[PDB]
Amino acid sequence: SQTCYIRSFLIPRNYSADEINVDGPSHITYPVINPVHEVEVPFYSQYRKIPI
Amino acid sequence: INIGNKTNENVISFFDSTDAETQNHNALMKGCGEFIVNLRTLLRTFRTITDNWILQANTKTPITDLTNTTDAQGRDYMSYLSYLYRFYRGGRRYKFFNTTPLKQSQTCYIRSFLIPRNYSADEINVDGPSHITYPVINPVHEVEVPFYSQYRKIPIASTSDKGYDSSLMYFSNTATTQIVARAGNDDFTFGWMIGPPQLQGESRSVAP
Amino acid sequence: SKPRNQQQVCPLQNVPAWGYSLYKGIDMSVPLAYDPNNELGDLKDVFPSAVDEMAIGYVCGNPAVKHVLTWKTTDAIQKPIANGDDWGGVIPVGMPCYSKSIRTTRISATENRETEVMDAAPCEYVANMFSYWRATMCYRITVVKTAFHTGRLEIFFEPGVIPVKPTVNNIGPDQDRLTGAVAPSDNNYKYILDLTNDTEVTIRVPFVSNKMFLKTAGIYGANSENNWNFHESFSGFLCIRPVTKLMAPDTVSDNVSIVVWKWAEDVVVVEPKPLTSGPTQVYRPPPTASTAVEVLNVEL
Amino acid sequence: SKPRNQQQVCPLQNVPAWGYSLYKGIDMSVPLAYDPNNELGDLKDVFPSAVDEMAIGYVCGNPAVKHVLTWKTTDAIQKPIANGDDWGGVIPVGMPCYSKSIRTTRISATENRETEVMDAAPCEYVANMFSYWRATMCYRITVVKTAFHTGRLEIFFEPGVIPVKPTVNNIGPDQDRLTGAVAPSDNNYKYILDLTNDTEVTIRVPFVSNKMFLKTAGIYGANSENNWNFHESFSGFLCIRPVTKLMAPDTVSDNVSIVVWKWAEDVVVVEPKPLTSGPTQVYRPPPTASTAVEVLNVEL
Amino acid sequence: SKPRNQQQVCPLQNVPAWGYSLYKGIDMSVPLAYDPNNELGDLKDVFPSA
Amino acid sequence: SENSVETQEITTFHDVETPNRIDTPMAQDTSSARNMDDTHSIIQFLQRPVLIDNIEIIAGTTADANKPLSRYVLDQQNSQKYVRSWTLPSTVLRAGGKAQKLANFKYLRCDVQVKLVLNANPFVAGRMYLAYSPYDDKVDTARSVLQTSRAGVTGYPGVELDFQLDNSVEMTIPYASFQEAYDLVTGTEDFVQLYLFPITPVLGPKSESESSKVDISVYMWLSNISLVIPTYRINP
Repeated sequence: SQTCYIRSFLIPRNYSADEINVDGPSHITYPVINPVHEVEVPFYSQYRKIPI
Repeated sequence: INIGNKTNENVISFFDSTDAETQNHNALMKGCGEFIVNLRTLLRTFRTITDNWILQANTKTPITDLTNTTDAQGRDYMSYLSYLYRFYRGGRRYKFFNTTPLKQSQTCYIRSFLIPRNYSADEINVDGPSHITYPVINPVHEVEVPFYSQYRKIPIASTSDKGYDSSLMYFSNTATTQIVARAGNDDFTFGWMIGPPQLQGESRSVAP
Repeated sequence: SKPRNQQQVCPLQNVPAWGYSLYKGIDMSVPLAYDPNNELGDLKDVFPSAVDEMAIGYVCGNPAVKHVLTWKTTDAIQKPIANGDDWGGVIPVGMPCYSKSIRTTRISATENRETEVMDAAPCEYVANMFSYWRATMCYRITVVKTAFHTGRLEIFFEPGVIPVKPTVNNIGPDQDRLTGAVAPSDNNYKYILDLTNDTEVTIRVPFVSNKMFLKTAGIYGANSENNWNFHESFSGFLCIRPVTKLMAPDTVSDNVSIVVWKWAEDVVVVEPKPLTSGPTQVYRPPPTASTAVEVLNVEL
Repeated sequence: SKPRNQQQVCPLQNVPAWGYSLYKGIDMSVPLAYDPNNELGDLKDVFPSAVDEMAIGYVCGNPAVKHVLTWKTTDAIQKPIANGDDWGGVIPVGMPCYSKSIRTTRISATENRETEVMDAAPCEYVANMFSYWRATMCYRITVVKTAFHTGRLEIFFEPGVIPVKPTVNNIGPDQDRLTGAVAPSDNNYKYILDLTNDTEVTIRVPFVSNKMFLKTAGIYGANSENNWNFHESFSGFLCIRPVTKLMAPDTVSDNVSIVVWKWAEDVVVVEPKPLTSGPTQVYRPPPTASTAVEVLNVEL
Repeated sequence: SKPRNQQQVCPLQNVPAWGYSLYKGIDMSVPLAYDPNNELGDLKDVFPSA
Repeated sequence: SENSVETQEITTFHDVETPNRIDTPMAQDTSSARNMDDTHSIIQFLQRPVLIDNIEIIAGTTADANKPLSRYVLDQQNSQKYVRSWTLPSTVLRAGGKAQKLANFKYLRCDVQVKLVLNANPFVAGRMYLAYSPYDDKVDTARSVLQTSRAGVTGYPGVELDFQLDNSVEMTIPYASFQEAYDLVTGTEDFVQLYLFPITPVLGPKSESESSKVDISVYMWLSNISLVIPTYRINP
């Protein structure tokens, strides 16, 4: 009785839920026809390397 | 030293370590990979213009019932660069993502057609170049409108002339709510640069 | 004549519109046309320019006026022009926006709506699309003087944190810290223009602050609460403060004008999404001040 | 001897009949035959012509009579032939239709049905399929005279808006504006034929009106209400009005005939859909006037 | 100009993410980027060892 | 004897024979109007500058001519304040008697030149900006010049208009329409619509009975023109 779907987006690191927008590079799958969500986040950083 | 004025233009510079164009390649090769140059390339990426478009069942709906609304906001890249330019040429690719609570006692399908711009529902025919998908087996409607115009270029929000290039008509059977995304086709490009209008910030609406 | 199948089993994944947000790769959009080889012509004889009018080297290379200053004999020396501009004498170097005006309407007897309205240089207007930036800035400071106004005017860079005043709804610069004899201008990069016969100057400021890219937040949501992104977005500020006071006779007027232009060369950007906490909403001016603007929200 | 699979995962979209409305590209229609290489022969010895009988250069290059005029001694000079044709003397240059006849039947005691029936030149009949057109028109005006009729006859072009009379169900031309001395013919392109021994003339009119393509609406739904598409479809009109009056003795008859032929060369069209507000319904003549015609509707 | 289909019937198995636990082979992960040819640089000047 | 088809400017005839035409015995030259001026073509005639407007500014100022450019435009009532509005090419065609010299034509492909002769005293400063915006009163409200900010007004194409440095500007407003070859009969042309904005207010001594004037004038003429189809009408 529903049409299940999955989205994905980008946030920069460690922001919370509401403090970011939604129009960005996206991806969408439909788990009735495709159970695997195949997503790769790129490396869009200010710094050349990141400490933990 | 005399009483008068000259122009004597001076491009004087601050910090002058290295050439600028050389460091920008080295900075993006370690931070981006991707090197964004031309804004023509951003009219090829499908940014979602709406999140929900509840279409009433069995109605031939033109997209101009949504395009007049969603060219104001500039949410995508087509309507955000509708302010830095005046003319455009090229067709608009559309993708439709189904988000309907489907029902098994029906056979859901999706049509699409052509109307020229800004006509209403009943004042056009239906036999034209079509496309059809079935959202039980294919949730995405992959449609590209060509550029069939009388004029070589089109200004935004023109005069009382109408029906001077072609756009989409969207026909379904059931009350399908969807996602709509768009960008221009392979030969879609703006031109005739002007200066940009304003922007709108946050609207937190404090009480006093 | 009808042999058996020799090909292996082709594996499969059902992904309609795989990777639609990329400007490269063959896309499955069906053309509603007569010919599959539907080819529009080139850009000949269509747009009446021959300049490629969409490259960021040309879009952000478009000069726009930011500030119009009023430099008086009342104003002191070795102190920037504090005019209620409010930035004015302290122009932050950097590509995204730094100024805002607040529109206050009414909803009920005790509730209002404060909508931030920003100005937009074409260098600023592109940067709202992208998240992280890196650009060699430019500024063309022009004195609007008569034949008789003279003087010496100083523009000096300063890298790093800009002095500010957090308020309830906006950030203003702090001219208490840029006066004196408490902030000298003897070690900064500077230019000392002469109002005798020289008029204009272009002051190119390349990009130097300890990071590969700054942010494009700017002034969006910049207040007493949330002002980390405003500091990490500029690499400092120019500052126009006079060395020698304005010498003007009684015939000519005591007010001259300093017009600050702005653009950005060699611009590179990082991500095609807005870093701000809101979509790219373009401000549409209402017809009457009692009417409000529709607000884009974040549900899907 | 049975190694593992080395090919990547082939991505997938389930689109049966992807892009079926295109004349190019391999289509998945299964032949119900014995041989997959089912090859009919060429066009030799089948159709008794050798001319390629389907190119638009040949289909629209087919001459058809549009008007038959009656030019009298009663009719004045410097005024087009107003005969109740009703177009007659004012032939609109352009490829789609411009005329219509209205069939009025009965349904009830107070309701009728007015079905528009159009004539169709072969240049007109192709243009109903397509939406936007561009074509170099042709007209072969022939005088049907005796050996004794003489005179001088003028045909002049006029670009732009055709003078009209909107009525409740049709558009007629307006001969009040084309008479005089209120509309001269001294600056238009013209041809002054001579009825002494010259008979025929072909008047090729190339395509010039401020747009790349006109429309193929023509006279469909052209009335007092909806008459924008009629103006934006022609680039003006020819006009046959006599310079010098017909000189005929009492032996020969006072009526001569002017037959206006029509075709279109160098035809190019834009979209394969009808621009009209109805499907391409071909008018089938009813056996008895009390019977009506089935009407195609727009639901799916 | 629009001939009939000459290719055989391609057989099929529906395996999303076939063999994901291998360090070699082209993987179907969608990049959330602007460019499909998203290429970071080499290891020069990043980590202060060689 | 059979073939009498002769050709005038745009006009052809069809007679039985060449109708026994007599003419001058010898075409001897006469009075010397050819030796006093060369003939001015109709493409040469639509390249003469005309005195259109004569704008005087006093600072002042009670009037709207020295309201400076607004930094922000928050609502359409408080639109951007300007000096004059030229709605090209419908201004340049009517003035200078040009429209009574391009009558009985149909289509036009022009480029409008604009020059500002400026003449002010040395004791007065200020700066203006001469922006043009195509379809400025045809497009939707937010896209016009009169609704955007000061950075958005100046970002439009134009030229600086400083007093002491510039006594003349040359701006080439292009053929900036979507329709090929402007219509004339039943004309509603108004494609590019020019403006004149003051950026800084005009400055002078605040004591009056001094008369700090500015006195701008505007010259316009067409260029790269092609005038093609003959008709019988025209708009008055």
